[PDB]
Formats: sequence, C-alpha cells, structure tokens
Amino acid sequence: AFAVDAAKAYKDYLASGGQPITNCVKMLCTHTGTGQAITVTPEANMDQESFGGASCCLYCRCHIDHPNPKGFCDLKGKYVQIPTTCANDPVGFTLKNTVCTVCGMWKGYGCSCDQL
Amino acid sequence: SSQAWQPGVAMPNLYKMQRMLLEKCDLQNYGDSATLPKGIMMNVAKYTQLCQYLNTLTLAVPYNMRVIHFGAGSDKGVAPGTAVLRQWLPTGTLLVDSDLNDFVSDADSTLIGDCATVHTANKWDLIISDMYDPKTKNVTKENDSKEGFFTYICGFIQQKLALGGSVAIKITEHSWNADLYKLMGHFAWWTAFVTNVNASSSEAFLIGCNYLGKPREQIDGYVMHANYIFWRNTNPIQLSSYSLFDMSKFPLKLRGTAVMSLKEGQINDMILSLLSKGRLIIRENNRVVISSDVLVNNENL
Ligand SMILES: Cn1c(=O)c2c(ncn2[C@H]2CN(C(=O)c3cccc(CN)c3)C[C@H](O)C[C@]2(C)O)n(C)c1=O
Ligand SMILES: C[S@@+](CC[C@H](N)C(=O)[O-])C[C@H]1O[C@@H](n2cnc3c(N)ncnc32)[C@H](O)[C@@H]1O
Ligand SMILES: [Cl-]
Ligand SMILES: [Cl-]
Ligand SMILES: [Cl-]
Ligand SMILES: [Zn+2]
Ligand SMILES: [Zn+2]
Repeated sequence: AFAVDAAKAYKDYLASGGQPITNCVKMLCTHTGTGQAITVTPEANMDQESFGGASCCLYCRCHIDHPNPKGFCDLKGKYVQIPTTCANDPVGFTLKNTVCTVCGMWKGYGCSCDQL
Repeated sequence: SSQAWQPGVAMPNLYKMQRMLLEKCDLQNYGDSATLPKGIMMNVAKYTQLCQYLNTLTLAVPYNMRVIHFGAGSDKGVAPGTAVLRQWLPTGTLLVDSDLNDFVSDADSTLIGDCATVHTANKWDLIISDMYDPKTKNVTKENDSKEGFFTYICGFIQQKLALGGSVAIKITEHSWNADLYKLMGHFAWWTAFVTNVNASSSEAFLIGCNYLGKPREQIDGYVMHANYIFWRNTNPIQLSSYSLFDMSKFPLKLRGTAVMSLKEGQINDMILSLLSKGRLIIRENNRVVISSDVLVNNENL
C-alpha cells in the first residue's frame, strides 16, 4: 500500500524553490518542425526546444520505476519538444503537462482541438 | 578558409603517406573554446559535427540497421552522444550503447560495465566509440601504444563488424593504439577526423569506411599516429560552431543498402567492389541479442 510518489516530491521541491533538474540533453535542429509534443526525431518549431526524451523523464533520471504498470517509458528513445519559455525545467514541464491524444500537441501549448 | 563552415577537418591524404617520428602535440589554440549555441552541450555539438562529416562518406545504410555505441555515458549520468546518433540514424535503427558507469539513455538497450564484458551474437553495421580515460593525458611519460579498451575494440571489429560496415573511434595524442590504425587499412577508406567545435584538442575520430575484412593496405600504426600528430602540429584548425546552425540535411539517408549472407569463398572482386562503394552489407539478418558478463562474488565470511 506504500509507494514513493516522486512526481509530488519534485512538484513540492520546485514549489519550495529548489533548482530544476539540469543536464537535459538539448538537440540541434532546424526549429521548423511540426511542434508535436513527443516525436521520434526532433520536431521543435520556432518557439520550442527539442530534447532527448530519456533525459527529460523524472523516472529515468531518478532511477525509479515508471508509473506504467508495464514500466514502459513515454519519453525514452524519443524527443520531447518543450516551449522555449519553459526550457529551464524540461522534467517539470513533461511531468505537469499532458499530450493531446488527437493532434499530438501539448494541451495548452499548441493543442487547438478545443477551439470553436 | 571554407573549413570554418565544414563540420570539421579530415587528415589530408598526403600526411597519411609520410613517415614521421612521434612528437609531442602542441596546438596553437590549446585551451580556447568555441562559442556553442545557447544551452547546447559540447558533446551534442561534437557528435553532431561527427555525424555531419559521416554524411559525406559512403556509409552502408540498410533496413534494420544495427549500431553500437561504446563510451556512451557522461559524468552527468546521461547520453548526449547517443541522443545525437539516434536523431541522425533512420527511425527504427537498432541502437545499443554501453559504458563503465550507470547512465540513462535513449538507446534501445544499454549495457553497464567494462567493454570487455560486452558480448553480442550478431554483427553490426556501424560501431561508434567515445571511450577515453583522461588519466592518459600525462606529459611526463613516454607516449606508447595503449591497450586496454583498444584491444577490445580491435577484436570487436574483426569479429562483429559486418563487411561493408564503418567505424568511428575516438583517439587523442595519448589515447591511441597502433593495431587500430593498422586495422584502418582493412577498410576501403579511412581518415582521422577533427571536429571544428573541439579543434583545440588533440582528439580525433579514427573513421574506417566500408569494412573489407582483409588488409587492402598495410599500415604501420606507430608511424601513422606520428603522421597524425605531425598534421595536427602543423595545421591549426580554427574553432568553429558554424555547421551546427544548419541541420536541414542532417538525417542519414535511408539508402536501403542490400544485406546478404555470404561465405568466405563467395567474396570475390565484384562483391569487394560493392562493399567498397557503400552498396553492400554482409552479415546474417537474425535477431539482435546482447549480454554483459557479470562476476559473481560472496563477500560474507
Ligand atoms: C596537455 N596539452 C598541452 O599542454 C598543450 C597542447 N597543445 C599545446 N599545449 C601547450 C600548453 N601551454 C599552456 O600554457 C597551457 C597548459 C595547460 C592548460 C592551458 C589552457 N590555456 C594552457 C603552453 C606550453 O608552452 C606548451 C604546451 C604545454 O605544449 N595539447 C594538445 C595538450 O594536450
Ligand atoms: C568522453 S566520455 C563519454 C562521453 C559520452 N560519449 C557523451 O556522449 O557525453 C569517456 C567515457 O569512456 C568510458 N569508458 C572509458 N573507458 C572504458 C572502458 N575500459 N570500458 C568501458 N567504458 C569505458 C568512461 O566511463 C567514460 O564515460
Ligand atoms: Cl537527478
Ligand atoms: Cl604507414
Ligand atoms: Cl563473411
Ligand atoms: Zn522514463
Ligand atoms: Zn489536440
């Protein structure tokens, strides 16, 4: 019945003023890509940075089990696009935000499915 | 110039043809650093320029390509180089990496331990190594051919590199091995490639392009390393990050290079010619299986 909650721990550490996890692997790319959130190759647009996925996953970086009951990682082996304004904390960003399953963009940072 | 807009500089053929004696490496821009794009790590830049140069060579690029990457962990616990290789390689490429210490990676599989503990059933289309021990940068002792992980790398190449495949192995003034230079002559072509972002270092990548499995040319590696140092000592390379800003042609092209299983008797000159041109890979196409030897000990008493 006891499971460590690292998501909450990082959120609380950030709220208390702790420095974001560093050394997320930022990629060189054209920055003319689709802007989708998580892709098989860097896809940053003009307003994003692309990073190697594993280096942006809290669970990978902390050496802890993934919440997936299969242990599968959403980011490992892929690239994540982070808004440039949030690129100082890619791990925080991926943790706190969710990807739209329809258009593949970050909800609130590119997803327009809920327009009209 | 123009060299400042390239990803780096390869050793000119004439320097490979010399018979120099080994000297100390003295680089005019030693200690200087290139201006990297904002927030970009040296190892991302370095691997990017390495891959940009590899794009200019005749690499075989088959479907279900297999690549292994040694020395893939950093002191930050991540794998910048692997992240660049995976970006460069076609989506779906099988990518394995390894290092002595634990690290998190984007590779399909990661083996932790001394490279000598790594075993694989299958053959590989491309081998990348950044293995390096900075304790070799000792100026007060003679600079002799090194063994250690270089002995492993030479055997791994002769045993597990597919015909047609290529390698890029990191060396420096003191981190080098004579047999590896000798093995360079078992490829259709070879060079020592210096990245423009790290031009102030004696680092180079020894690249062997299209493996032939036999000596095409006889190379004395003690001499060739001296030739490499002589080149570097007499040809300052201007630090440059220019090529990092143009990534439009970065992806390695999926050439669909043919893969065939073949036996030593069937390797004729036609085959050898196709291998030498980047148009054929020879190896089985079975499943890729790897393992890491683990030493078992009970310290209780
Ligand atoms: C280890 N090493 C070198 O040591 C070197 C070197 N190329 C030229 N040198 C120089 C370095 N020099 C320095 O002052 C110095 C020393 C340390 C750090 C820095 C940082 N600014 C500068 C000037 C010396 O008079 C000659 C000398 C020793 O050869 N290479 C490739 C190399 O690997
Ligand atoms: C320059 S670093 C790796 C940098 C890495 N490629 C990157 O992308 O940032 C050198 C690496 O070589 C590894 N390595 C060195 N010697 C090794 C050996 N005998 N066996 C296995 N790995 C080794 C070290 O652990 C060390 O991380
Ligand atoms: Cl951490
Ligand atoms: Cl020679
Ligand atoms: Cl064979
Ligand atoms: Zn993960
Ligand atoms: Zn959407």
